[PDB]
Amino acid sequence: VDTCSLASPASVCRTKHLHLRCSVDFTRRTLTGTAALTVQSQEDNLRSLVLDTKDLTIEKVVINGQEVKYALGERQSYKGSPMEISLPIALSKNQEIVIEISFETSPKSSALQWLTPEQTSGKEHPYLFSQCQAIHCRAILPCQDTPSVKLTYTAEVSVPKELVALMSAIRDGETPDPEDPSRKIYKFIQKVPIPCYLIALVVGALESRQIGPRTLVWSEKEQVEKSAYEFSETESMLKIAEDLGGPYVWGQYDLLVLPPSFPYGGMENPCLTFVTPTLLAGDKSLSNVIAHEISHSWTGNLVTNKTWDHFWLNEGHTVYLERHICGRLFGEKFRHFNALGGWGELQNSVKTFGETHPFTKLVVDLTDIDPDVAYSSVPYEKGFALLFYLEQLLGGPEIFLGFLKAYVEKFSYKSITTDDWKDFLYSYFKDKVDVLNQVDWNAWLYSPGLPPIKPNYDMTLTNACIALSQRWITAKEDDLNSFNATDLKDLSSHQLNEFLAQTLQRAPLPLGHIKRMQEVYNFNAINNSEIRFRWLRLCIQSKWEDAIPLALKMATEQGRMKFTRPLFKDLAAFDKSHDQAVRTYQEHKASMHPVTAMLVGKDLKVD
Ligand SMILES: O=C(O)c1ccc(CN2C[C@@H]3C[C@H]2CN3Cc2ccc(Oc3ccc(-c4ncco4)cc3)cc2)cc1
Ligand SMILES: [Yb+3]
Ligand SMILES: [Yb+3]
Ligand SMILES: [Zn+2]
Repeated sequence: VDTCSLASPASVCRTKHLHLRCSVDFTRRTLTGTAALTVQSQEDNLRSLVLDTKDLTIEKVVINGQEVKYALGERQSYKGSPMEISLPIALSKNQEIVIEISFETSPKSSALQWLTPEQTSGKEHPYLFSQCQAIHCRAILPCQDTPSVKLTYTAEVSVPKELVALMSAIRDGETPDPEDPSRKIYKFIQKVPIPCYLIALVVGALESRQIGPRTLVWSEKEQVEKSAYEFSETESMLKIAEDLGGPYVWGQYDLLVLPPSFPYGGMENPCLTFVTPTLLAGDKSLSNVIAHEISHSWTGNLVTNKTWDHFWLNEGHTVYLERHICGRLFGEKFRHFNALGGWGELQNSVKTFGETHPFTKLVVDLTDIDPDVAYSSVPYEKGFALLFYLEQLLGGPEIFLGFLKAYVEKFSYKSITTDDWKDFLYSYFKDKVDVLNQVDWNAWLYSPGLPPIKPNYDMTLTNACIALSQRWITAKEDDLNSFNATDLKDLSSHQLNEFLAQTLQRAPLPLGHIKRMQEVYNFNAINNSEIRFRWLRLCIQSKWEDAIPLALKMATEQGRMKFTRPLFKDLAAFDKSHDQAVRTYQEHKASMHPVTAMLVGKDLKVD
């Protein structure tokens, strides 16, 4: 039972394939077309079925060439409206039928962001992108919007001829639209069964550059050169991921660099990973996000969470694989550095929510909870901490990686729960069950707050970060003159970021210390988004008014939620910038991504 879906469950019927034929209308801000669902009955005498929809206009439903009866139920807030379809003939078990639904999206679809030419790099063409995870696919097309169902898909997308369409699938050609010569049709094929949250579409003035044997980078022309360099390690990361998880089954691994309002660091859309342009640091330092998206090609896209309550399965194992890829490229001391940094991010999330908050549990109950509201570092970091703890308990990384590959092999093309994972862990490590029974499973999986045990971490690379952060925190006015630009000479960008994260955990610091830090280190000149974000939070929480325009500019010139949400919250919490934060949100709201707009509104208590 998936409590986030209003559709018939997988025990009643299952969508085997989607054939999508649609047209993108930038003047109306609508996607119009037909979603033809091949559905297999799982029951005898099946006469109706229910699909998820959200702000969709339904024109008609056709089965066997004839229009059928359908009804839309009352809207259930963020879940949308259930659509019940009356089948013309009762189905026996395993019988399949094709249901062609003619629909139109709303301009306010929570899955989409429609951009004006002014909101793009080129300024001459509009742009469109989707983001279906977790339950936004129902805001694009009628479907069983649950990761417990996997389907293949084909698509034909009509767009203005000057633009390019891409999807989370293999490109299958382009032609002039026969029905309209001012338009082009782009075709797509996804032969690997996927959960519908993995369906994705982008339409814009896109260009491509090859960066590897199975990888193109796509973006507007202005970003192509910088993106090709930034993500040049992609093929090397794919090779390591294949060694760790088994064959890469998806064919292509392309990257799309979105406009700055893209709400996440990345999204693992199969064949076409979507990434934020905030990764463009100029030195490949934020490449762990690519390693993370690559890892999802096994943990999440092949082995999928059965419901959103088990999302930690997707995230925890992916962070685990991501840290092994970066460890293979940069060394074991680096894997430990990132792992320890992750524990710190977990401390921050637990502190923010509170140690008894149900969103700090590894397995959550999302029945009447919007998954976008529950989203945090918890399933990533508490999930990673559990696996890292298990690796240490069970004999080390080589042994635990054997389990990871067997786990991916066992559950490929399936959707699983925490109980399925735990059962297989016990089966694989049957000769180590005495060790496994020492784990406080109830606390790890079902209890809020920090985990009951903290793993062992090598401190080699972290030591210099802690030492410099402690020098600043313990410094008095008479010690400020001792700081100098030479303090940073032996720190990598990763270490500078960690120094800032350690210091931010003890914020606020006195205003004089923050002014001195700018005087000696010139942090205002750093473009790296992670470093700049932590530095600006530190300035605002330490009440430096000079940082107000910089923080406001960062919060609005990009829309990655990891940065935008805490920046607006810190600005609303500083009396000097409170009104500015609220007014800036109000002025930008109508041109923001719909999910980001909703969440920033909730954070600021602005309805
Ligand atoms: O750095 C970054 O900015 C960054 C950000 C994002 C990404 C990738 N994403 C794509 C997008 C966000 C994440 C997953 N997608 C959305 C989503 C998925 C599931 C969900 O439902 C939940 C279920 C359980 C729990 C839960 N809470 C505690 C335990 O379990 C929490 C949410 C809600 C939203 C990569 C990088
Ligand atoms: Yb083909
Ligand atoms: Yb002193
Ligand atoms: Zn992820």
